[PDB]
Amino acid sequence: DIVLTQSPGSLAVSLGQRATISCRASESVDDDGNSFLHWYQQKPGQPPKLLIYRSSNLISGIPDRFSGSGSRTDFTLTINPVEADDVATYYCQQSNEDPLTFGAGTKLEIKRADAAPTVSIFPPSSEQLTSGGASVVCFLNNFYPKDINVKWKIDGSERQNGVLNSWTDQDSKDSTYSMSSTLTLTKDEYERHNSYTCEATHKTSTSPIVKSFNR
Amino acid sequence: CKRIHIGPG
Amino acid sequence: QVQLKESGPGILQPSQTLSLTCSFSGFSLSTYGMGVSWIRQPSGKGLEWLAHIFWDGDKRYNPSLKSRLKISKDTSNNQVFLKITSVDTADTATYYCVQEGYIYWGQGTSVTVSSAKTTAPSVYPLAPVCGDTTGSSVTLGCLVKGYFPEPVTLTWNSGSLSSGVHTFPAVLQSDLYTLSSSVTVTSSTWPSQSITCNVAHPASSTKVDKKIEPR
Repeated sequence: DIVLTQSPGSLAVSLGQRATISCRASESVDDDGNSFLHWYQQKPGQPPKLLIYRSSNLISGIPDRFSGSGSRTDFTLTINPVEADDVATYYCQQSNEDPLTFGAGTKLEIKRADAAPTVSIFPPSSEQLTSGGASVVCFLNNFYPKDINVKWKIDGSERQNGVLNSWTDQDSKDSTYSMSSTLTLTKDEYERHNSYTCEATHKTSTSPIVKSFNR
Repeated sequence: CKRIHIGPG
Repeated sequence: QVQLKESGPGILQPSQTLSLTCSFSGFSLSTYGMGVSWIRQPSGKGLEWLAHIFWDGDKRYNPSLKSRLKISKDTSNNQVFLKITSVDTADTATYYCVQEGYIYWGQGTSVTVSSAKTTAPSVYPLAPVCGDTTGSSVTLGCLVKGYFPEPVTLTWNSGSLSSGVHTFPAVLQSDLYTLSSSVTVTSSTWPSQSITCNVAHPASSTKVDKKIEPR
């Protein structure tokens, strides 16, 4: 197989600046002359969109901000200036030899200032308790950057079993992240401790931003 | 052999 | 200009056989230089090419998948079919069919290979047990535990409230998905104005309207 390796795997860029992406092939993807490396943009929900074909050729209608260079094994894709709707994943593809391979994808994410998460905690609604299961829910919302950490502490003791974590990607209008962390215990187990608390540590602090409720 | 075509035309 | 559209079994038990059908318009598959590809995308993972058929009847198969695939055509009926045999669970993905040229892609259909049946979900409500973090706003929530299959549709106030809303993507715990949302309102809204969570899980006529009453 011809294996395509893309770097960067992730890209935080500001609007109006330059952004470069790279694809390198395990071998030449060329006849000799034209190359068979193309570039696809994939917006979440949609199919990949072909942008650039045979390394350098722009597909009709794509913005000229999109260019491709390279030959034989080393190819590069440039977006300049990045406008806010190129916040997408980019893939390269080779069609010199079957099987037809694509690379891992680079995703463009906008950069913005730090914002710390407004965490909030939810006990179990009675309803859940009546049917034998308890979920305590922590909402850590509207933060930049992505990387965050959530510790679930019960009575003060750490607890990792049964945490089910979820992120949103880039909130397009304000360029932020939100995350949902659910601890689900049994109603019986739940009824034997008084204190559920949820710890978040973000680049934006020297404290944990902690959230507690007693039963 | 042939080639899966990618791009226009 | 051209249309491509897939048709899938929806859900499959492991180790069955997946049928896929690609319906098109815009080109007969007898036209010289015609052909149709099937590319496969996992959940939030890259692209993988699976197979390709050309107008002159020659088939192309992903050689690490060549075993389990078989492409075919009903050329006087604008149909390309795919059978992927012995469905393992690491075969849940989205199937795209693409016409030659790779410009024109069909939306893609989901297949999930889960040895489980349609469970309709419990929609528990999430209110604070008394406190006000944030700026004289409160976050509320809705917990949709334990369903199959994707998706549920959730709207706060039926779309009469969408700004300030986060709908965290569905994770799966016990082979059963768990989705969650939050809404932030100013305090003058709830408890005064009432906010209700609308969950709809169509594969089962589960249509659950859970109101967030303040405790």
